[PDB]
Amino acid sequence: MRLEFSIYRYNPDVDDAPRMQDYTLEADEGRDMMLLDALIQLKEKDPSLSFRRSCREGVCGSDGLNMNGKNGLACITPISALNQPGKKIVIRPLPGLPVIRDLVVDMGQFYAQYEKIKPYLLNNGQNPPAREHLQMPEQREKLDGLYECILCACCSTSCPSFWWNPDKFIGPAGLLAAYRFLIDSRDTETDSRLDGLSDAFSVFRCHSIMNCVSVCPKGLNPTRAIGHIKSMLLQRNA
Amino acid sequence: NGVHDFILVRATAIVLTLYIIYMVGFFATSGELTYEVWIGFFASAFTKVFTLLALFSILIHAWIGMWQVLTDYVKPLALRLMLQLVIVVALVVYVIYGFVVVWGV
Amino acid sequence: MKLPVREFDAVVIGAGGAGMRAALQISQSGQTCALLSKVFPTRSHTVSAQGGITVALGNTHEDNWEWHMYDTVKGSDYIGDQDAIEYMCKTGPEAILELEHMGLPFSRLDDGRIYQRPFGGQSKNFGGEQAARTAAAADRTGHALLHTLYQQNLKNHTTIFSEWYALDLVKNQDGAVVGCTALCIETGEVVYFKARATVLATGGAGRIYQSTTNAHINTGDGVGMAIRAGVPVQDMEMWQFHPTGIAGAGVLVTEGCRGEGGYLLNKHGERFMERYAPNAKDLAGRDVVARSIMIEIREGRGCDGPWGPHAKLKLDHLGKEVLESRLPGILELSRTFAHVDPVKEPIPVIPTCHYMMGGIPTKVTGQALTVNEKGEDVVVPGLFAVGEIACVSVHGANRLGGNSLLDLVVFGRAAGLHLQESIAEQGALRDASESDVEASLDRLNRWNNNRNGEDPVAIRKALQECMQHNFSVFREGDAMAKGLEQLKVIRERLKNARLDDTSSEFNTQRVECLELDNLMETAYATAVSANFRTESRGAHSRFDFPDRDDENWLCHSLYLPESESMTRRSVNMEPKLRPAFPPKIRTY
Amino acid sequence: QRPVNLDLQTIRFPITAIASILHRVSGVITFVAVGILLWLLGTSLSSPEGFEQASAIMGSFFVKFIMWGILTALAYMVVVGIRHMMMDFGYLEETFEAGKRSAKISFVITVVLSLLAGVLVW
Ligand SMILES: *Cc1cc2c(cc1C)nc1c(=O)[nH]c(=O)nc-1n2C[C@H](O)[C@H](O)[C@H](O)COP(=O)(O)OP(=O)(O)OC[C@H]1O[C@@H](n2cnc3c(N)ncnc32)[C@H](O)[C@@H]1O
Ligand code: HEM
Ligand SMILES: CC1=C(C(=O)Nc2ccccc2)SCCO1
Ligand SMILES: O=C([O-])[C@H](O)C=C([O-])O
Ligand code: SF4
Ligand code: F3S
Ligand code: FES
Ligand code: NA
Repeated sequence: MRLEFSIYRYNPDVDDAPRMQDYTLEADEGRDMMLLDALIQLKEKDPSLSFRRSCREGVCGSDGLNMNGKNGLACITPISALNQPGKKIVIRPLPGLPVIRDLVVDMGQFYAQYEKIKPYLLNNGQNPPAREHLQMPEQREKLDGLYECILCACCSTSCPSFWWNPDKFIGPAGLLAAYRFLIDSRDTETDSRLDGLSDAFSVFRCHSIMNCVSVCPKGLNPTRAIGHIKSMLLQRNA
Repeated sequence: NGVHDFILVRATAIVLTLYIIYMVGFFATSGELTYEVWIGFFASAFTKVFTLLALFSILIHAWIGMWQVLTDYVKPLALRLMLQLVIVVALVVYVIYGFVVVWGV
Repeated sequence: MKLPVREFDAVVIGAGGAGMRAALQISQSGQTCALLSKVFPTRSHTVSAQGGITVALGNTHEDNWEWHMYDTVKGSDYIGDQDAIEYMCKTGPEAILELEHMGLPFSRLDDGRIYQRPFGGQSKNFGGEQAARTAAAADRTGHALLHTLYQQNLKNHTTIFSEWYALDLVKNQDGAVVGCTALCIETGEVVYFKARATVLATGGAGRIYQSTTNAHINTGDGVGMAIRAGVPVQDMEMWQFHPTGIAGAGVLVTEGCRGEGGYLLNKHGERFMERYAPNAKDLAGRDVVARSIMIEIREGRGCDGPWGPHAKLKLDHLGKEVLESRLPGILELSRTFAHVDPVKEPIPVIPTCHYMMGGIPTKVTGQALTVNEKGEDVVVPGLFAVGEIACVSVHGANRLGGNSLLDLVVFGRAAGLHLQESIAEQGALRDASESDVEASLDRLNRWNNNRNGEDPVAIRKALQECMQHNFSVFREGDAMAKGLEQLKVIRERLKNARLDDTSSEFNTQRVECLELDNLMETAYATAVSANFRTESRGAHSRFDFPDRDDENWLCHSLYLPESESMTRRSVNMEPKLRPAFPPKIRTY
Repeated sequence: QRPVNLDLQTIRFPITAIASILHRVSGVITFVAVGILLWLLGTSLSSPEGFEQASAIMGSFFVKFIMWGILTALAYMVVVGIRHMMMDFGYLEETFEAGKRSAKISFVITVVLSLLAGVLVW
């Protein structure tokens, strides 16, 4: 079976602007490869094709792409989920970020927002434990749905609020992360964290568009975490 | 700050929801819309106050909402500030025109 | 100087668990430190680690670091260095508790303590009843660890050079390593990172095989860099094949599955580990379980299907709740890559190249070793190694599950703790000349100038195929000798290989060509080593020499790159806190 | 200076994103609409003649359409506003399914009010 692709190209030393290039791949009829498999095979035939990938199993977060309009990971999106008779499979970089080369975007702004929310345990050291901090299963369950983020940026690059203000709005991934520390029973700086999130932009740019939760390859829900931060902000400042 | 805006939008939305129910309620049960019954309805102190209250609530609610729109789509500072000026003036003019209109009934 | 020179006290090449732990320690100890990584740090292979960290916390039951030492020594089939293993098992608890205090989101027992599960090669009382000492965050422990260490590096404001590709070590006229050259992937700029301490933390090399659990980036860059600098590598024949990669995909499903009560079946529904390992059963050492699955297959009791030949890993009797709570990661991997729901159906699994026990020989301090003409150990000044790239050796001929994440942390931390002493002991290192630096670029220049040579894709396939066929779970002398001749030809083809993309902005082709040189050196050192060891020990199994030979081969194998010949190094048998565990027959 | 992929015609938007952009649009329209309604009110209340004059204005088909449009946008502001506040107050789940479902229902409720506005205006 012949597979047809339309893939975004851009090299600043060669291209005036980005363009779309047609590609073709012969595939095995009775076998369903992942998009990443196809990309790797395209690069065997066009070595100039640049994209990021590593784990190939949906864990590292390297190969976020816009595939037929929708964000996801190449390594766990089957060709069969993308392929339509008479249509090309359209592969483009995550939206809103600068394009370095071909399918490779500069994740700088995404990482900057993550750093803004101080994503590390802050514990004042008072009442230190004998060994590990004791965290009951009930307290530990609160981190579930939050710690699993793989920093793929599929969510944020699908968020319009993040498109218009990537430097001010923290964006879904970053807010999910802030929340992961906000409700960690071991983190003692909840109040001071919330006090850094009270401005008009950090959190409140989220208008429940819900693009974030439809694309997350890990099935996480930034909208819900954001909702929780907003409650905490009301509880503290209203 | 963000929490203040967030709360004000919702506080004024509740007030405006009640106003709409009041107004729709009038329109859906008034029957024959004569000048007499129309001026009767806006003569009422209840209608005058509620209407002006609504206009203040619009000023708050729409200002915060338009400010959010502008801070997404209008980056150049001078154009944004000028547009905010037009919008705030329009909202204030709304309230003021309202007073002039109800005072006159 | 042509090249820009960026100077630090320490340059850490690799931001997996080992390099991030080391960078953190080096920086806290007062020194400047550049942390390099060819991918964003949280995409390192550490993120994929599943089952957890083996450490005698004593949470699930009373434990003892000496029990863990025993399991490790025996698991290593007696070539693990005992002083080093002692250091690791004894230091482990403190090192792991400190990760918890960094915020690592470990799973929890009802009383609030870190959750520990059973795993392969874990016993109470020196070879007694099954233990549970693997500390876990569901089956995403590697993810949890790497993100936590990345977070701590942010907190510490570590200087990180993300997506920089280290090309080759730079040596001075005295033979000291004085930094490395590196290529900025985004811009194509090449720079000399000058350092008093160059710490290799580049990870493993599973991609020398046709089927591996390892990420695409696991290309043995540290092995190639070492070899090209004249630094030997040790025990390269010792490649762990994880018992349970998904058949047809190579993707790992954790030993955690068997730790939680799951087990292996053959086509007849026999739980055959009961026959092959009467005591430890499905939680026997990995070398044993892998061989057992293969024997079941060679003898025609393997199952078949679209996945190809395999054993069944039965989990459904654990129930939805336990699976979703303790093993959600493999549920996902199995549904995606096998089209099998483990809640209802067994996972089709096969032994799969997983982990490199070999590497650059080091001390506990992280200092890299070489040998002189007399066969005596000599520190390579300026060079250090931590993590999978190192051969301390704490894992000998067969690593225990969970002992790798422990090694990253303990030894990453140790290299950092001891860095000042190590730098003071080596003394002042003389500067690299302009030509020393240029020597580090020869390999890159060959690629940039070769336009009409061979396709590197064909070369990479031939290489992986050769390793799969000849250097897998079972080995034969004739086939290994022929494999080695095959690699020699392949390696010759690689010297005339073309680079088809000449661009400078985010050129991944150039990177992958550079990686290919390292796949070749790693495969080549593996093959020579494997032919050399004429016995079977741990993961190294040969039909022509089926027995373990403690008279002749109770030692490390050492590949010398200048002569491309082999020699031996002693196994340490002198722990300080308890007696050495003597070699004995090793059955599970 | 680097290109960016922000060609909105190449991105799939789910129904929740559609619901949302229409809410913003309804907001801008309603803001302008208040002035128009005030202008109309003022005239209708100034004299008996002003009332007849407002009645005649409302009599034009083109004006009916605009008025129906204004009431539809207003209806949309209200209904989807209420949906938003139901999430804010925890009466609606913030799963994706609940979001799609509640958006769909908002469209239906809006259309029903739109027809009712039509009947008021015709
Ligand atoms: C493959 C695997 C291994 C694994 C596991 C699951 C899988 C799928 N689960 C484990 C577990 O539950 N418990 C355990 O003890 N071990 C487990 N393992 C083995 C273990 O994960 C790995 O051995 C370990 O993660 C290796 O870590 P290390 O810090 O040594 O290396 P790394 O994570 O692979 O990172 C290497 C870094 O080096 C950089 N690099 C590589 N080459 C270059 C060049 N040339 N230039 C600059 N940087 C380079 C990489 O970018 C990476 O950051
Ligand atoms: C009366 C005239 C009104 C005007 C001119 C107006 C205008 C606006 C504007 C400009 C916004 C910005 C929304 C965006 O861009 O996403 C907004 C939002 C909003 N409106 Fe109104 N509105 C009015 C009435 C109402 C009423 C009666 C309700 C009650 C349901 C309401 C509920 C809301 C809510 C809850 C928001 C915020 C939603 C969010 O945070 O995304 N509005 N309005
Ligand atoms: C930023 C924002 C909106 C937005 O811009 N939505 C949007 C714009 C363009 C394309 C799709 C959605 S509508 C919800 C309120 O906030
Ligand atoms: O089985 C695993 O989870 C993983 O493979 C663990 C180690 O230690 O290697
Ligand atoms: S929340 Fe989901 S989509 Fe967003 S960065 Fe994390 S894993 Fe990726
Ligand atoms: S994050 Fe954006 S898409 Fe998400 S729900 Fe908030 S407006
Ligand atoms: S390659 Fe790691 S998530 Fe796709
Ligand atoms: Na090693």
